[PDB]
Amino acid sequence: KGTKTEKNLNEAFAGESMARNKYTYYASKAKKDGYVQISNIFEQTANNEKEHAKLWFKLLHDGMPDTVTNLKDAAAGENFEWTDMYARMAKEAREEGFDDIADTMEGVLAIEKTHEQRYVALLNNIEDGTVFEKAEETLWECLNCGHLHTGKTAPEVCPVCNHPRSYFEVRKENY
Amino acid sequence: LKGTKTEKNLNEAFAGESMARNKYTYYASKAKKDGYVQISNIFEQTANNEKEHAKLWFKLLHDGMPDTVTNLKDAAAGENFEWTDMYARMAKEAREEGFDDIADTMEGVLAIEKTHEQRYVALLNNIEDGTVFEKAEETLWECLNCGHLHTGKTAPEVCPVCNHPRSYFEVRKENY
Amino acid sequence: KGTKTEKNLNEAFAGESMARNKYTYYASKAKKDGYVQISNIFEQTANNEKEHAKLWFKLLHDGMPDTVTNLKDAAAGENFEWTDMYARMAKEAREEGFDDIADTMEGVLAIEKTHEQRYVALLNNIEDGTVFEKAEETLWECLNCGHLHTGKTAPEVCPVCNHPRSYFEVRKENY
Amino acid sequence: KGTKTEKNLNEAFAGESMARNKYTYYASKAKKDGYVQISNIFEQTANNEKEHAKLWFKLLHDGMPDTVTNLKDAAAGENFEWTDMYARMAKEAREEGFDDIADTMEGVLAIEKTHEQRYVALLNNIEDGTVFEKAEETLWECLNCGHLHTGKTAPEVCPVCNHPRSYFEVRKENY
Ligand SMILES: [Fe+3]
Ligand SMILES: [Fe+3]
Ligand SMILES: [Fe+3]
Ligand SMILES: [Fe+3]
Ligand SMILES: [Fe+3]
Ligand SMILES: [Fe+3]
Ligand SMILES: [Fe+3]
Ligand SMILES: [Fe+3]
Ligand SMILES: [Fe+3]
Ligand SMILES: [Fe+3]
Ligand SMILES: [Fe+3]
Ligand SMILES: [Fe+3]
Ligand SMILES: [O]
Ligand SMILES: [O]
Ligand SMILES: [O]
Repeated sequence: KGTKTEKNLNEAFAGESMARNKYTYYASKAKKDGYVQISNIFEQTANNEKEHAKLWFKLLHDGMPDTVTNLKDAAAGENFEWTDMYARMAKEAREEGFDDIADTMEGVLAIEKTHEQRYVALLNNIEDGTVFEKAEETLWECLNCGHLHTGKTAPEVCPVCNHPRSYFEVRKENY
Repeated sequence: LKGTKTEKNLNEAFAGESMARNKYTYYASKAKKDGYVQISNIFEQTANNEKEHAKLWFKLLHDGMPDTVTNLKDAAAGENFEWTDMYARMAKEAREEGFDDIADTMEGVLAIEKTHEQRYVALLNNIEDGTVFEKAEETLWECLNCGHLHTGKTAPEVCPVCNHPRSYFEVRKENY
Repeated sequence: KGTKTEKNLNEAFAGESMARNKYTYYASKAKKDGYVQISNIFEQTANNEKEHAKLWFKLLHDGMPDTVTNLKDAAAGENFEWTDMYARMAKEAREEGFDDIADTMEGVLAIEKTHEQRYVALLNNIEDGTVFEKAEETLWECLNCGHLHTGKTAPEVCPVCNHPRSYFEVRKENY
Repeated sequence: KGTKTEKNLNEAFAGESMARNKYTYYASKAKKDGYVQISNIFEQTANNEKEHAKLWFKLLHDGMPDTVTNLKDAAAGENFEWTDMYARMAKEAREEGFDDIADTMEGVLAIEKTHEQRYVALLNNIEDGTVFEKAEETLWECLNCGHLHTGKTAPEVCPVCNHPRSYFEVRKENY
């Protein structure tokens, strides 16, 4: 929009998200310190700030975009994390003596790249129509009840809990 | 540490990562409504990952995790800056440009942050005065774990029902 | 009304509910024992048993009754708890020298008594029509964004987050 | 053992477990019906019932057993579900003409089978010492921060967020 409110909403979206994080950590510390009600108040306040940022976020994007656009924005944001920000952050820390901090910025840098690879893989499934369909028969699992359906395609409706198509994912047994 | 560009950078990555946590929460929400439960769970999974990344930079800027007595003080000052300065400037900045409803929302949020500080200073007052688990007045206490009710000036040392300590006791009110 | 399936359905709801409680304690014990993945497996299994019990519950109740019917049912089973079951269970524990746990059963008995009073008070609020209306000017709180409103009635729509009247409650400030 | 209190606590574990599931369903319906606070109060009461049933559970089981016993007890429970419990109701519902809900009991029966052999797979990982240590080069994921580590054994402490091995699991990428 090129308007001062546009930059204000960006500054308002930040900080409001920083307040959410700060109050989530304070809730965990207050519980360890022996204050359960204070912990709940920190977390109810953390949820209040979560909803304030949603107002500014929905104004900067004219509502809430669809999952295809959301995956495209997240993949571009995570790519910026490990190619620009966390990279440049590590060099400036090493030029000042913060070796240890620089090594931490790079372990987090390696994680954001795995976030983009995951995000691009999910976006490719929507564009290729392979979200609920495989080129070879697989094992599907229902996130609602756990019903297993072997098939080249996912069921339209789960035959147990009657939940729709969205609740089916490729079952993994990583143990 | 302080005065360096690393602080600028250490403070910056705290943002963005905190900003990424909310997007992925909104993105996870929009995913269920679009018909993608796994993509919803993956978005939320990534959000909590970014939640812990920001904790690393937050503890570096605060020399670890401060105690609760300081946490309530910093939270009170953080919300004080919100309603006396931050959201007050954008209220008039948005009104002098035509967005009357955007400033009205910012003014409504400004009043909410004011109640956030008043709530925080009252909780910090209860710790510094020693009135978090004891009143000079006979009050009705409730155990947040099991629901045991206890009448008296002091909260029970241990809940006699579920054997939970004094922390799970708050001052009970019924608001309906 | 008198089929073995009705008992089977009634009995299946009990067993699935016990397993949901069993796996929530197992998840906490595993997370303390040093197994986050095993703790996570215990958690989603309990959610599966929660959905299995939901299938049998909706059959015995012919769908899902509304909140007014659910409140009358919640207050009924709660009255049966502290006037019949836990009272009979306590006197039988004392007849076997189990005085330590008979005091616990009576401690839980008093809690279920308070839960009945909470449930009747809410149902009375729906009947008389004082959920979002009060005879005095009260202070309303938006459970989504935190907006505070003064007056006899809650706002039809929150003027901050634009959420309906359903998110409003009397502010307690219990500290 | 052999006393009426054994049967009473075991009847108290049920019902208390059934009330938590009932109040969980009532909370979801209350939010749809337009009563967020009532939905919160239903949810708050459901957590109270969970801790009441926890008291009766730890009395019957003499405290909280180890994860080894918890996996053995849980696997022995799901086997009962599909070899005896649901196997009986499935044929009892068909003799009375309830074919619509007999297919659901058979579908749930197959799920409890997968629950059993998934529990024994975790148990075998503890008995063989193969929870965090594999004879093959595996890819591990930190369930707290998302750090990836390829290795035969999980990293004693995560080198990014400094969390213990508990938060480490085998990564399977089911998409
Ligand atoms: Fe805010
Ligand atoms: Fe990121
Ligand atoms: Fe299902
Ligand atoms: Fe990150
Ligand atoms: Fe704030
Ligand atoms: Fe208690
Ligand atoms: Fe089940
Ligand atoms: Fe009860
Ligand atoms: Fe609101
Ligand atoms: Fe109870
Ligand atoms: Fe089961
Ligand atoms: Fe980690
Ligand atoms: O905030
Ligand atoms: O179950
Ligand atoms: O109960």
